[PDB]
Amino acid sequence: QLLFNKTKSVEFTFGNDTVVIPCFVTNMEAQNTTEVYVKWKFKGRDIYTFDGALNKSTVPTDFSSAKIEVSQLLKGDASLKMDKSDAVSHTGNYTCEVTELTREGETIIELKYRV
Amino acid sequence: QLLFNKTKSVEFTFGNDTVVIPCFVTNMEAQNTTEVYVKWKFKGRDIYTFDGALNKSTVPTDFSSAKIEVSQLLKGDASLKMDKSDAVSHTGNYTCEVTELTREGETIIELKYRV
Ligand SMILES: *[C@@H]1O[C@H](CO)[C@@H](O)[C@H](O)[C@H]1NC(C)=O
Ligand SMILES: *[C@@H]1O[C@H](CO)[C@@H](O)[C@H](O)[C@H]1NC(C)=O
Ligand SMILES: *[C@@H]1O[C@H](CO)[C@@H](O)[C@H](O)[C@H]1NC(C)=O
Ligand SMILES: *[C@@H]1O[C@H](CO)[C@@H](O)[C@H](O)[C@H]1NC(C)=O
Ligand SMILES: *[C@@H]1O[C@H](CO)[C@@H](O)[C@H](O)[C@H]1NC(C)=O
Ligand SMILES: *[C@@H]1O[C@H](CO)[C@@H](O)[C@H](O)[C@H]1NC(C)=O
Ligand SMILES: [Mg+2]
Repeated sequence: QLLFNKTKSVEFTFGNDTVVIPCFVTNMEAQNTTEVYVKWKFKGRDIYTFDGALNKSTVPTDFSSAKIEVSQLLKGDASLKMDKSDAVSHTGNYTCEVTELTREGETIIELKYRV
Repeated sequence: QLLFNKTKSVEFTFGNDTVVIPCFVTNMEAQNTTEVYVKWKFKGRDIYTFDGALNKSTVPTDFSSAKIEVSQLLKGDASLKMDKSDAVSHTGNYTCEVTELTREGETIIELKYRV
């Protein structure tokens, strides 16, 4: 149910020292990163994950420069940054997946009848 | 992770034509009731549920009058209202359970290189 400001593609040349792959959720609700999860995929593997429960990011060695700016996630910006080496060696189709996890709670009230 | 403005118990007398059992979530995030689920339990059974995704409420016949005001739910007010006849036969501990459903989405961007 999260909605995106979509972009078909972006382009870089040998002049780019670094690249940004845009990803913007337009209907974020999370007030804290604790229930946000972000996954970037490339050719069907996870090349970046942010686990908001842990406030930690995991990257594979072949995408060692991949990062998001966690300070922007609550605005719905999940944009992927990386160095040109990683960009050049991984041109093609990227998937940006964002999740806001379930939240629940309960409370107990006793209903009393007085006479 | 949902938090409540709690009340240990609420009293009613013969004068109450209807009864209100308070339930107030203090940290709601949902912007649409389609994402919210409410379950009121009494003695180990579900005596009222609202499935926000379906915009539908279910009650057992022994709580036929039981309801919430859906218009108040995004404020975190999941308070249960019933007739005195349904209340007087069912004194004791009520549990109010509120859930804000997970939300996910994905988008694809091609990173293209230009010579
Ligand atoms: C590469 O650099 C140009 C020059 O500013 C910029 O417009 C473009 O967005 C960059 N490409 C990417 C994919 O970051
Ligand atoms: C990326 O996806 C598009 C279709 O969405 C496809 O036409 C294109 O060939 C893909 N790019 C690569 C490098 O496979
Ligand atoms: C019963 O009525 C009184 C006064 O009208 C009110 O203060 C009280 O909250 C009511 N009790 C319930 C359980 O609704
Ligand atoms: C809430 O979300 C649903 C699903 O997108 C939509 O149909 C509905 O119009 C929205 N607004 C209200 C007031 O229910
Ligand atoms: C659920 O019912 C309410 C009636 O107050 C309506 O406003 C809302 O649009 C309905 N939810 C939908 C269509 O998702
Ligand atoms: C409701 O719960 C409390 C637990 O704090 C318990 O002391 C009490 O006996 C329960 N009331 C009824 C009517 O079973
Ligand atoms: Mg949520």
